[PDB]
Amino acid sequence: GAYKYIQELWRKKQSDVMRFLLRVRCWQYRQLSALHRAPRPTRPDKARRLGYKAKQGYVIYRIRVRRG
Amino acid sequence: KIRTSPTFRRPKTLRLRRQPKYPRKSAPRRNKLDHYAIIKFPLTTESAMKKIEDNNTLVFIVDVKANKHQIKQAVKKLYDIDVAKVNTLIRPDGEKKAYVRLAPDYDALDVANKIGII
Amino acid sequence: GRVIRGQRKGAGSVFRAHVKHRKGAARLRAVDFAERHGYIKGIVKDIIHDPGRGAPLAKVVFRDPYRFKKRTELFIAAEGIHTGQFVYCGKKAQLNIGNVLPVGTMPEGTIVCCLEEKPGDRGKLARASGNYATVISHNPETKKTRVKLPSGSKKVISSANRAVVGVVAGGGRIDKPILKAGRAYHKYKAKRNCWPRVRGVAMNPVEHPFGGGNHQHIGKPSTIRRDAPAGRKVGLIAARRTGRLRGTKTVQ
Amino acid sequence: NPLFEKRPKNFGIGQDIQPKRDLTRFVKWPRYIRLQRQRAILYKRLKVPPAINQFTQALDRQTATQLLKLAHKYRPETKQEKKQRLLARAEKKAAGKGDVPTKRPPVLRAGVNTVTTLVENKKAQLVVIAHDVDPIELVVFLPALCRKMGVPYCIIKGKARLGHLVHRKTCTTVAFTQVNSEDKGALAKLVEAIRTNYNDRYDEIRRHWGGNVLGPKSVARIAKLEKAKAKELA
RNA sequence: AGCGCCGUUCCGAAGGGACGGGCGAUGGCCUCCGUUGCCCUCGGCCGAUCGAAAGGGAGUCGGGUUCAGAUCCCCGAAUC
RNA sequence: CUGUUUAAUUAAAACAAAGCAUCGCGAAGGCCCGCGGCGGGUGUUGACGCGAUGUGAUUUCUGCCCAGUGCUCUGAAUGU
RNA sequence: GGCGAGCCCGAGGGGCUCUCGCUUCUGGCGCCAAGCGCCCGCCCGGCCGGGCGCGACCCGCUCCGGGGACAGUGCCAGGU
Ligand SMILES: [Mg+2]
Ligand SMILES: [Mg+2]
Ligand SMILES: [Mg+2]
Ligand SMILES: [Mg+2]
Ligand SMILES: [Mg+2]
Ligand SMILES: [Mg+2]
Ligand SMILES: [Mg+2]
Ligand SMILES: [Mg+2]
Ligand SMILES: [Mg+2]
Ligand SMILES: [Mg+2]
Ligand SMILES: [Mg+2]
Ligand SMILES: [Mg+2]
Ligand SMILES: [Mg+2]
Ligand SMILES: [Mg+2]
Ligand SMILES: [Mg+2]
Repeated sequence: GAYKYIQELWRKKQSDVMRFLLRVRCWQYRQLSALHRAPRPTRPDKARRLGYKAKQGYVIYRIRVRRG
Repeated sequence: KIRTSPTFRRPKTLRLRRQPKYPRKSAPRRNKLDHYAIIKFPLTTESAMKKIEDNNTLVFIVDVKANKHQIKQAVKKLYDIDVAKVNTLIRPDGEKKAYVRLAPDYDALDVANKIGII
Repeated sequence: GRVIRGQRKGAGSVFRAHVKHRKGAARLRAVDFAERHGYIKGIVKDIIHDPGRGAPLAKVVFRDPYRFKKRTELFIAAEGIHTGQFVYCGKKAQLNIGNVLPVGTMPEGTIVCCLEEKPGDRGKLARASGNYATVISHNPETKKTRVKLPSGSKKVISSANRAVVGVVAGGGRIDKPILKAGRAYHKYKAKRNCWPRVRGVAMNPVEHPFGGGNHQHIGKPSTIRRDAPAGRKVGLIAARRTGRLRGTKTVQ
Repeated sequence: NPLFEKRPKNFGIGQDIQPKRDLTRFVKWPRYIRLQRQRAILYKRLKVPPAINQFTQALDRQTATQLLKLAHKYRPETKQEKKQRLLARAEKKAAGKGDVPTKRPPVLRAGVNTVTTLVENKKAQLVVIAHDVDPIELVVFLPALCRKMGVPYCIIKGKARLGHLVHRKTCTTVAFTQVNSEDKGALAKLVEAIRTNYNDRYDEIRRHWGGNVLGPKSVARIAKLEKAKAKELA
């Protein structure tokens, strides 16, 4: 289907089309709290290949840590 | 829609009243501090009998959890006599002693003769 | 091996400022439309003495241009103002003693005080008793203004920040000798616990780099560089030249 | 009538207090408002890649409504009538004893995976895409795939509007595969205008770079400077 | 890393209450009022809370009473 | 000078003191606290202020040495 | 918008270019709108009780300013 496309697109995360998205999302997450609830996963294919299923009972949290 | 003030506040939203589908406790507990549990036994000391005839007041050793209103209600329910006032004090041993003054129409001598103490 | 007195100052345990009887922070009024497109008039109720400070604090009541309420502010009372004198605050205010107005409008050589480093800093520079700053230059394009501060330094600042006109009241405050230790104690008791000031050569080497020895001497060059660690900077700190001065220093 | 006089209040600097104004431009919005607002300004300031500029450029209010009226005839079958037809099927099968009494009804296919598996096998007559998706990466690859496969693809405004026909809150893409004989002409009349708008201009869309637009407060000052410079040159 | 810590107004959608008006429902002798649900208008906390038996803090005095109580008990006279 | 000092071997010539000098800092700063944050003290502070030293009522005097050890300043002419 | 000031062309006027609105003798007061133009239900073409707009102009993509691809942050290296 399309998850293979999304995976092969996210693999090359240094191109411009992906770098712009990553920078915008990093800026957006910098303004939020250190720990919060994302209502839907930003990476659906990566969540599926980890064990996330689109049904009730599965929650996604976004959390930042200090680099270093 | 005009914003009269530059301060944004939380909009007053509707709050549902708590409507429990089932009670958390099946039956309400029985009031253990009943009229018979409020007072325990009167005092028969000489200082207590001195207040019987000279003051028209009785002395009762009651629970520490009982206040003046509960003492008055318990006395009225048990002996069917009127109460003027109640003076309570915590004895140095931990109990509570209450001097309950009867109304002028009642006499403490007959109440004492009716309930044990003479 | 022990923390020195100058190093224990930053802990803030007992060296905090005695801010109990302080009346209030000396700050100007907030910049708004009524200040950048005109002026407003206020009435000085009274001047009061702020403990731990030589400059008196004047209470000024203004009328709120948006709400029906009187706003009370505490300004630094410039020398030459009395209770009841109307004080004007704004851009096109008349140039008089007590009135505050942006530095970009006053002419050169104007003696002002209680100004701001940046537009909106609310009166930070030249706040001590008897000090003033001198406007010496102006720039219409790329708005800048050169001012000479009481330290002789010529600093370039913005042309939008404000400054009250006049010298701070209480000048010559240092012409009187303390004349005894009691008055110095009563003075510093309102400021902070920093008066006793025991010399470093009197104590032991444990509490100061200068203490010790059978003779009360220093033994080391008191001139210490800027790269010295904490607890080491004692005596003269990066003294480019020491000894009794000969004329004017003339250092930027 | 005898004494009905006017009280003109002076709302200047220090005559009277200011009345209540809109103040919507200066109100302190919450953090979730301030975050979701300046995101559009950031998207307009930054030089967006040419793979996002495909979106935010969709059909007008006429052709989009026409495509919606066309899709309203091939909507996915709801669960109520689905249960109805499944109950009627087992009855009419025992009644008539027929193999296939109901012809397969032509219906549009929903879902990005289904749309992709259809366009890869060249089974879709048309593709319509939404642009209100939050992760753009789930959609950036589709226009190039449709350009490579030669099928007509069109972008439209409103994933909820795309969604309502499919009876769901959010739907990304919809593929038209089978069309009735009497709607085939109406569909072919619009696939041409879609091809001349998206397919034939794919190179220009891929070479076009959007965004990079400064704010009006920064454009007014450069306009003042260029005016003052032109008045000095000539 | 963490038991947690710094921070107390800072980077917070941090006022759940009321004056009045309107709609709707209910109860008391439905004459008249008391409430409940909703709408409109208005309303800076100087941010929860703790922190003094010598600080601020309304209002009891006289006489008598016991082996041990007194501005507390009794009488009499007041007050918040 | 008044004052303080080693409770339990020292009350002093010791410490402190006003006074006299010198140094750093115009706040994206000076001197410090802190494992951590643009966290805290000075700071409800702004050079008549803050921070760090020496000497030690008043008067008069403050001599000569930058070689060495320290402090500071300069030019990508110039070595490592 | 001229209740205003203009450098100009010009017979009435025009805007190439512009200052911009109305608080400075006085220890007083100043808010929750007057008026105008419309829209409803009630007194036969009336009174009373209400609603909207102008008063108080329009449009917009950062609350307003000051720095800024620096300062600061993480890692590594060399001095002290
Ligand atoms: Mg869910
Ligand atoms: Mg000393
Ligand atoms: Mg010693
Ligand atoms: Mg040492
Ligand atoms: Mg020697
Ligand atoms: Mg308390
Ligand atoms: Mg008595
Ligand atoms: Mg006694
Ligand atoms: Mg001592
Ligand atoms: Mg001794
Ligand atoms: Mg600091
Ligand atoms: Mg001397
Ligand atoms: Mg000498
Ligand atoms: Mg030399
Ligand atoms: Mg800005």
